[PDB]
Amino acid sequence: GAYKYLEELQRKKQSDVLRFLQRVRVWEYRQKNVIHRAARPTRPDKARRLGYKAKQGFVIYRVRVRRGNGVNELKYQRSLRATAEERVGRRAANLRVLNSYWVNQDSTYKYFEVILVDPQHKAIRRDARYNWICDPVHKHREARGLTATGKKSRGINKGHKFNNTKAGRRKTWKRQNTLSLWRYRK
Amino acid sequence: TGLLDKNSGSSLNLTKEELELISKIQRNEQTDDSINPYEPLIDWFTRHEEV
Amino acid sequence: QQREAVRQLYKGKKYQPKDLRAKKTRALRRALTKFEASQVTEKQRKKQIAFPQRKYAIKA
Amino acid sequence: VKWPEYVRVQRQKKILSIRLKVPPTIAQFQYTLDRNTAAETFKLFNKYRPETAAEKKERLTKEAAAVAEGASPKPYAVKYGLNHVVALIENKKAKLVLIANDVDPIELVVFLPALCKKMGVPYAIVKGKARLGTLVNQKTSAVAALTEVRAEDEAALAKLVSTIDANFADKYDEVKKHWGGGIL
Amino acid sequence: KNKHDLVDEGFNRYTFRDTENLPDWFLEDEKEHSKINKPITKEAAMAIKEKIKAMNARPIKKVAEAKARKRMRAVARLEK
Amino acid sequence: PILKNHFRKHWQERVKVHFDQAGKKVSRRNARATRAAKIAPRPLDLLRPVVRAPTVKYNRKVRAGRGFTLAEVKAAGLTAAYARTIGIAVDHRRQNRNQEIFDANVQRLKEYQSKIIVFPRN
Amino acid sequence: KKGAASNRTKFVRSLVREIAGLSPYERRLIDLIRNSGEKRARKVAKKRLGSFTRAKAKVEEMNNIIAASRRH
Amino acid sequence: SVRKRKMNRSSVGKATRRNKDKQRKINIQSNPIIAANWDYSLTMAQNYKKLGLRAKLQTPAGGKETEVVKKLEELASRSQSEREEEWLEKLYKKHGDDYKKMFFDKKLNIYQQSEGDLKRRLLRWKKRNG
RNA sequence: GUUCUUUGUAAAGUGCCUUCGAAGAGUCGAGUUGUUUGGGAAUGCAGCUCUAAGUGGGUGGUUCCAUCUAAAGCUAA
RNA sequence: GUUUGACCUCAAAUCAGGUAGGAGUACCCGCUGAACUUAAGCAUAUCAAUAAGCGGAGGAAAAGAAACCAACCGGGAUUGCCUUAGUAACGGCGAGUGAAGCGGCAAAAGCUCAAAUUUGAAAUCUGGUACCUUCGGUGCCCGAGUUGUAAUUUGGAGAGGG
Repeated sequence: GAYKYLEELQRKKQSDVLRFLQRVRVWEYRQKNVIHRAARPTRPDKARRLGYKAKQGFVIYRVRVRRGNGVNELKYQRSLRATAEERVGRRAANLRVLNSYWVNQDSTYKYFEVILVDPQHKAIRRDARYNWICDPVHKHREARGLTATGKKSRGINKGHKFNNTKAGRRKTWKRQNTLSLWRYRK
Repeated sequence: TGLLDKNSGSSLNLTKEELELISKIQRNEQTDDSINPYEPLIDWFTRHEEV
Repeated sequence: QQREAVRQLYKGKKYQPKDLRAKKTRALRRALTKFEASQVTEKQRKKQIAFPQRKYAIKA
Repeated sequence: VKWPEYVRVQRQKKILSIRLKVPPTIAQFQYTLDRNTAAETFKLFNKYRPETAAEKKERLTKEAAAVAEGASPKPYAVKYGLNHVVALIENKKAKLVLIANDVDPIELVVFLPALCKKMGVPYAIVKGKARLGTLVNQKTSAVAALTEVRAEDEAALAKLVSTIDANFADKYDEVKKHWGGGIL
Repeated sequence: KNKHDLVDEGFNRYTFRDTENLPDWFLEDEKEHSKINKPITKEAAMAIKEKIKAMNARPIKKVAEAKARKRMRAVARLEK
Repeated sequence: PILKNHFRKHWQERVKVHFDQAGKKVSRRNARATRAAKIAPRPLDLLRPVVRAPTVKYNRKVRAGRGFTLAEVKAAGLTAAYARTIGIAVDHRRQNRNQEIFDANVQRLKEYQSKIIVFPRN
Repeated sequence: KKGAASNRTKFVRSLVREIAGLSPYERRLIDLIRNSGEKRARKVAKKRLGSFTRAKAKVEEMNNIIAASRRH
Repeated sequence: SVRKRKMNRSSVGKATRRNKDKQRKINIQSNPIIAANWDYSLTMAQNYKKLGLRAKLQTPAGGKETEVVKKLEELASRSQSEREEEWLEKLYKKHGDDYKKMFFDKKLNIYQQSEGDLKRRLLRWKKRNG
């Protein structure tokens, strides 16, 4: 194919080709708006393996976020990527945030390219592989951390290590902090 | 440098070369010399055609 | 008499007036139509003809 | 004078395209096939337009209107998708692979000239993705390949290979070296 | 850290960049955003505050004036 | 002399008393009756395998597993995709290592295949 | 079948390796093998990367860059 | 409450639904043989053992041929297209049974099909004909 | 149940023989400040520095062994 | 050719068609986050990953088909209940905090993309438009699209032939 050549190309980020590509594009993205729409994905390989199909109803938005946070280390423990996903969720409120990836970074700003599906588009409402997003249980997945990075920041996975946050940390706290009393007292 | 030397109570100074090296970090200006920033791409793999 | 006349000139075509349309409720005037919900993918239909859920009884 | 935002941006991007030192896997583009050889490549490539949507529809209704009431060889056309061209190189089925110099993300087609030099596929970086688009019923094509050919066009194709080898690959053996864009 | 250690650290995300041929409206947007946040000390901030402090920073005049401020404050808290 | 009382928090907000024990038993029996009224001739549950429990403590005991395997189903003489339509639970991630467990399951499948009456699609 | 060889991906990784050039530290690292040797080369690589097993694979990778570029 | 207070006061009327007796006794639907022989006074598991059929394949927690013959009774109890038929007519009339020659023919076997495909399809053609 | 349509060298499945055969990067990781956990094993997460590999990589268990396939997504009770 | 024409990017239009906000908020998913108090006076700690504040969903939400647990004669998505169990572990080892595997049971269900050429044919889709048996279908047209929509393939492998 062609995307394996692309995939293994973008794994080298400080390599002289992709160094130059990233040098031009970081400046070019500064000259535009903060949240603006991309004509097409810059990394179509990574877009596609995160589930971007180049068809009507699929949108790529490019987004910018400030970096960082002991006053200057009063932390703010939510990610930069979740902040970005939420902002594009509000400017494009008719869409549904599917996934997002890293494109270019800087001293001040990390950039992302969110991928968005139009659930009202009839090319999405048919085709039984993508019409799950039209179900109203996906209205703002990025606002509730149901995206890839949100599920990471929530700490939702499997095992010993995620026992405090496997069904969600609020749910497990409320469950284990409940005096359960039966009719015939145990 | 505002700090006191361990060898002697006199103020620890910096050499010209070190001061040059600090500045060349902060404006990024190529620290290790005797290298080309722009080497020709020596095609170490495409030299031999595949059968 | 006016409304049913407008119903007759807009008979059986896409885009009839927003008052002559069904009222239902907002959440149901979104939400995938019966065709778009029962629409299964091309692969699952092959899997469903090849292996439908067979009816059985266990004793004799 | 005062220009718009986007006009200033594309003019700034134009002068930025010149004034920076560029890595030799890029600027291996823009060292591209000249006017005569480009016109002669297309004089062959225009004979293999993929059958347009209207032409295909009318012919396949002609099949229906005839065959339902009252042998053909496999037809040859240019091959035009990047997944399909980089499939065809490494098969190895490509005899002439045409590569556009102007691609929206440049990173897309950077491996392709050197992968063609690796496989032994006689490639030519031709100027314009629009110009490739014209011969292929698409707005843009990025890549166009010529796998198989009619025997009338076979000798012309083999000579097109040899002309491109001599004109392109031999004049631009220095292009694998030399970082472009040192223009004062 | 010796010379040899810093020569390693010198190769950044931002090395191998031309700076003399390029137009100023581009470099003035790069140089703002090409600063790698290296860890600091209090020990260094001390000396850099001792380096910038000039001669007329604290004369007799401004010392006497500083006490003239604080006397007025000590008066203003007996005005209540 | 020890005792530990976890009533330092606002415990009085989260006190769940299960008065609905009798109500929820009725509710599950109604659920089973409904499911058996919809799935008429079929049991109410899939055919589950015999399995040896882990840990030095419980390796004496034999228990229900999730599903068989592609191996146990093939050795029985049928396919995994077809086993599910006949109501045999299939476990892809489980492995076969013990011969006694294997043979017990194959005979459980074989006796099941003798006792069943599969309806035709017509 | 842990890392099944895959003739094609070995080719693709090495194909991108030669085209992309080297990262500025690897560019120093390959100069450092020729002058100072693998001793200091692994020392810088370990400080640069995460662990020592990282520095093993990386200096060997760079030694194969040298082994191909110089001889064959 | 706030909303319930008004709704119990208003002249709109409550949307009263008396669906409690329907929760216990749900009619059996998927099989008419079972639908005729199901004693609703008995429970689920009692109506399974009455008929004979096993209700739970795992041994339950706790303490526990009249109709199955009728089921057994009702359980013990692809053509070709015009163009495909005419294609097989052509192959048989030109060759007969020489499948090697029949499949190496460019004019009639345009799809380069094997010998086994040809003998199977021709026998389907021969069974439907004389 | 009754009935109208089905087609096209169309769509599958089983077993054997024969030829091949990829797997999610500013991500894992490392350091680091801060938060957080029963998690002393440094439990999770967030920011910042640096940043990988494919007979890979992660997680456990007294020379090794076992068990998973991350960094993509849906799904009732 | 000092002309004409492809594209690329960026706009506009009371353009055609859509969609987002606000309410409710018990439960549910997030973000943000105290204090009174309790600890011997008390920067840790505790109340508490609580209340208040802010956003976002549904009939449930979330979770979920292992980068899981174990150490067995091995189990096998999640969730919930009994048990583990005030156990392991944390803590001026102080006040206090405090699980999970196993076993039983409730309920159970599995799958889908990206990454290998359809290349003997973009097989795909949206809109406009005229009919019809109208949650749609059919015909024609403008497009989206090769910087990749379809079919095949997802490790339980899988694919091309015989």
